[PDB]
Amino acid sequence: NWTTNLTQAEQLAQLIKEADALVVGIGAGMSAADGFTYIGPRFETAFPDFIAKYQFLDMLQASLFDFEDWQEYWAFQSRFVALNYLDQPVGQSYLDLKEILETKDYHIITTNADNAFWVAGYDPHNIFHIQGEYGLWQCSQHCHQQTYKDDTVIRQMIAEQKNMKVPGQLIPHCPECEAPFEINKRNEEKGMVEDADFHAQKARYEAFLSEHKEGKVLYLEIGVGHTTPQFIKHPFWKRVSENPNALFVTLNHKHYRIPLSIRRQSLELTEHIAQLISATKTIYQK
Ligand SMILES: Nc1ncnc2c1ncn2[C@@H]1O[C@H](COP(=O)(O)OP(=O)(O)OC[C@H]2O[C@@H](O)[C@H](O)[C@@H]2O)[C@@H](O)[C@H]1O
Ligand SMILES: [Zn+2]
Repeated sequence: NWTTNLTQAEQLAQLIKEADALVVGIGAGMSAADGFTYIGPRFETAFPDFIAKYQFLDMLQASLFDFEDWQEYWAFQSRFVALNYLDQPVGQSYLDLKEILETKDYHIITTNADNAFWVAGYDPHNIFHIQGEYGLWQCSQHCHQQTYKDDTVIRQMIAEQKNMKVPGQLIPHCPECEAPFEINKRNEEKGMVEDADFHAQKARYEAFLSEHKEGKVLYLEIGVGHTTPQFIKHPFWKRVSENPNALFVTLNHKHYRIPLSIRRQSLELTEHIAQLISATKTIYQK
């Protein structure tokens, strides 16, 4: 029953059913599993200019690169936003997970910044985008705590750029301090602009955690790696340690070693996320 000869999907379906509540942590693996990849042909097709000039290995690296000027920054990012936010289609695993979660008390924290939850029709009140969203902008000097958006300008930038540069007059500027806008993204050194909406999401997430300090709480970690373990992986480990009745279930095709404190409360499921979620949904629905 509630315990870490069944298939991975059978084991997952049963735990979800049995859980009092689910705390679901989603990282880049879930998007990669639906084909929203950041290395290979998807990246090569979309950015052959930038790859030819900078020898970028992957789209994450390129999205973090300190470009020479804001004209180049916005040429790259406008296209990046269109690929992963304006025009990214619905992923089947986001739809399959949503159906499973419909019958459960749950909350989601995600380090992903793509459109995946929105095109899959999730209630925004149930999701905490701790790393911001590609569709949003912030003052590059973080001069005040407000995010902005303007998809029309993004499309202008895609249309008007040439030679990896947006025309200067199209670069958007913070109305308070006139610094250029940048993507709402968390820097290690400078942090992230966290506006009223961000704090509302955080408070909802913290509320849910406060309500589920006890009981059969399933901490379900999907496609979370080592890139930024401080947001999901490590906090989950700690929650599971602090509640002896919690379980830690990680959906990941690579092995990340689990702390000694929670070895007996942990389960690693290595099946390809898309396949696993699909098979789990099928079982869970019978
Ligand atoms: N099909 C799959 N099935 C199962 N696991 C998978 C699959 N595809 C990828 N994974 C796993 O998903 C994980 C992705 O890890 P990272 O690339 O570290 O992604 P993430 O944990 O989300 O960290 C990314 C960090 O950088 C920022 O872009 C982002 O905002 C976040 O803070 C890896 O452990 C990988 O093994
Ligand atoms: Zn400003």
